[PDB]
Amino acid sequence: NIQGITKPAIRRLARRGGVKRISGLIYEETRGVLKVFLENVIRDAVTYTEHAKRKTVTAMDVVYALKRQGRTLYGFG
Amino acid sequence: RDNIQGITKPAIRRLARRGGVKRISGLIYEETRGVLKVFLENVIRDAVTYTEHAKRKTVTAMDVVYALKRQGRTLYGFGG
Amino acid sequence: PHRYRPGTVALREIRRYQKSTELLIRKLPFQRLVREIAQDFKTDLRFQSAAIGALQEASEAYLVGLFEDTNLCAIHAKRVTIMPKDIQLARRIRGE
Amino acid sequence: KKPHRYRPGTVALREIRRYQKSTELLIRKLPFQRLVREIAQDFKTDLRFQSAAIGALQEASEAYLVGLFEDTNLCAIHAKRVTIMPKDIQLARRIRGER
Amino acid sequence: KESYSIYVYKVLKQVHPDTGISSKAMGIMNSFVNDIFERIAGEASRLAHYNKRSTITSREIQTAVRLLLPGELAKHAVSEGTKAVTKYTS
Amino acid sequence: SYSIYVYKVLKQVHPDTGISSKAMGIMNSFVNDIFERIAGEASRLAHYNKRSTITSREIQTAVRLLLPGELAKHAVSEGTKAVTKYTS
Amino acid sequence: SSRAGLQFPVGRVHRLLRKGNYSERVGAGAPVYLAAVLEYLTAEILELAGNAARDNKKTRIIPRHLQLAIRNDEELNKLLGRVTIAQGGVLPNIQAVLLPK
Amino acid sequence: SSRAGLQFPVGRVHRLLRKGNYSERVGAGAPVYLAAVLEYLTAEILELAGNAARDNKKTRIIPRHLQLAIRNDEELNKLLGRVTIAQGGVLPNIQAVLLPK
DNA sequence: TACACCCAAGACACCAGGCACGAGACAGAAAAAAACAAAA
DNA sequence: TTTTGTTTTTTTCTGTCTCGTGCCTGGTGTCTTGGGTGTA
Repeated sequence: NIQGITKPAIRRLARRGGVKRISGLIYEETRGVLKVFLENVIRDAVTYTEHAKRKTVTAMDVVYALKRQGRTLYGFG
Repeated sequence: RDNIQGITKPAIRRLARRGGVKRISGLIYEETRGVLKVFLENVIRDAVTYTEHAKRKTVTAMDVVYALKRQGRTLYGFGG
Repeated sequence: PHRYRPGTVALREIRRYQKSTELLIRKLPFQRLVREIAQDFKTDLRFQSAAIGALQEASEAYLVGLFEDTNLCAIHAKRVTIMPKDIQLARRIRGE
Repeated sequence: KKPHRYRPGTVALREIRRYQKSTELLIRKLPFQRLVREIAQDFKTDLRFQSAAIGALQEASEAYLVGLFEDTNLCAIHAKRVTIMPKDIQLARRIRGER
Repeated sequence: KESYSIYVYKVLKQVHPDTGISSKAMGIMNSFVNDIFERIAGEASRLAHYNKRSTITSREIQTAVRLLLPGELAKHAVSEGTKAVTKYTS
Repeated sequence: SYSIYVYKVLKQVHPDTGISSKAMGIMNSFVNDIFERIAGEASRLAHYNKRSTITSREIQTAVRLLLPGELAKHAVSEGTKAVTKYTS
Repeated sequence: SSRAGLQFPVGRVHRLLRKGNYSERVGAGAPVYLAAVLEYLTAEILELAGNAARDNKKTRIIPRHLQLAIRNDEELNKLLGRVTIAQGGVLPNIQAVLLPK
Repeated sequence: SSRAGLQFPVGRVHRLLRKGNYSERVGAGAPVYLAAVLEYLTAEILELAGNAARDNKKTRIIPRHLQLAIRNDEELNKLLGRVTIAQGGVLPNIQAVLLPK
């Protein structure tokens, strides 16, 4: 399901960051990085989901998994 | 006075050679000294804060370790 | 007919997406990818709407920061177009 | 006969290998101690320092400078250049989050 | 579920009598307050454990603020905390 | 300190290998840092679940969150074996 | 709260510090100091957000206003450097090399 | 320690967890688990350091051996990313573009 | 390390505006025309 | 010299803003005693 993030979506994400021109080998590559990001967050949240004896990944687990890596997120407490 | 010049050109050259730098320019030493002074000030501020919180006049190694840990530079071999 | 030059629409889109704070990634594909990734860690898992929204916001912010670092690395290399080498250098300097 | 003279690039790599194989302190002890004392004097006057604290400070500063030099060399090589420039240091410190 | 939405709204009305706040902004302010609270509490606990002290007083909070907040923000927070302590003691 | 324990562990894993004082201090600092990290993670996990008691499950979750992959798996297995041997 | 001249609660902060697993005992001035610091920070942030909203012709505070108020201030951005604001966006900053002419 | 078959102290770890102000109550399996994890990590690090020392014809573990053992291992480098080892140095890594062409 | 000292934790008894449920309305995005400097 | 981005000026409904208002929950006096500092 890594092909869901279309190339124009990555183009918009780069335009938000101030990127003028984008090559062709960026999007797919970025996609992989995105996966890595999820592979560095969701699993941790899953661990939290495995600590409260629950089966639903709540927003608090995601907030704790993001804070535990230095990426503090607001507006979801 | 003007102790920032203690980190002479050969010291910066050796520190660059340790990091894998082959060629060094001329304006590199000044920027390196400035960054080193900034880092030393940022660490020594927290070290002096930790020392004054303990009502002490001698900066021990534990204060430096705590100041480096609270910033993001965990150092080992200085807890004994 | 009118035809824009290769550079005006890019800056226009940059300004438009920097002025607005809307989500740039679609909800259904991102949710499907999140579920497929979470399935590899633990089977029979549920997800809330707030958790999916927080994950999407965090991923978008991380991608925006990575793209900013990539553009900075590309400009430092006397270039305008971004390259995967720029992203690799950014991820290596950041410690990822 | 002309005396021996190494071309630009040999002794540089030799020193790189020598300083990467050894782990000795590259910064002198007395100037670094004087600089640390002068910096600490600006925050609080009449401050004492132990040998272990100064050694830890020197080790941390050397490690941080080595990491910054590695990042600077990476940025310089990325820009199709060999000699390091202050722009590379600025880019490294901006990406790392210090500036 | 307890939250500091009432106090944030009161502070906003104090600094801006004719200005509202959305729900997402309220949640962001709540998360910011919680993060600052946790950081200062952890720093104070560390400072108390380093000195073999089992009590956290105003000095530990002042040291935590001076270590966390940078420069003018730390100075203003220390001044406000000292003023509040003096007003509460009197 | 953890000097005698680290020395015994080294003798178990390497009967003919010594250790200097600086290496011993580095090992002690690493042990203390891991202890502090795992204790903080366990305290956070206990506070998030409205629990006032830290058991082996909290330490296992802290190890799984901190240590990555095979290291975490092996540490969890060793901790479970030690717990089963101590409870028996 | 009323004795210290602060709108933030003192008893709630004291209870959170007592049950927060930080120390065996909590002083009487520590919750007051922490509440005062939190109130000062919240007041500064809310004043900046209200200024940004008045500059945007709006009587409400949105996450975009909070982001524009925090990222513009130097010390506030240094304090919240590793903080991600949801629905806040980024600063409209474009490099001079990408600009025409 | 004798009942769990571990070299690390269990009573000392329990006392440290009780006096560290982490929770109101501490179970009997948590200190054993923490001691076992610490012992496994120490054993892995010491084995890697001994291997690095044997690769250098050395009988005593020096900080350089610990640095070579931590940096060469991927998991150990990921766990100790922001960790600085004193008198350990760095890895002898030279870029390919700096070699004489 | 020692003598003193005084407001909080605990508990009893008494008391007041938040907060969500509606409503009339309030500044504004949009729909749309029309108009000036700069860019191609 | 002519086509196209950018800025100004009408309403009009439009998501939202403070008022009206009841329950109670957390917003205040008062006795006890005592352990964490104040000062030395």
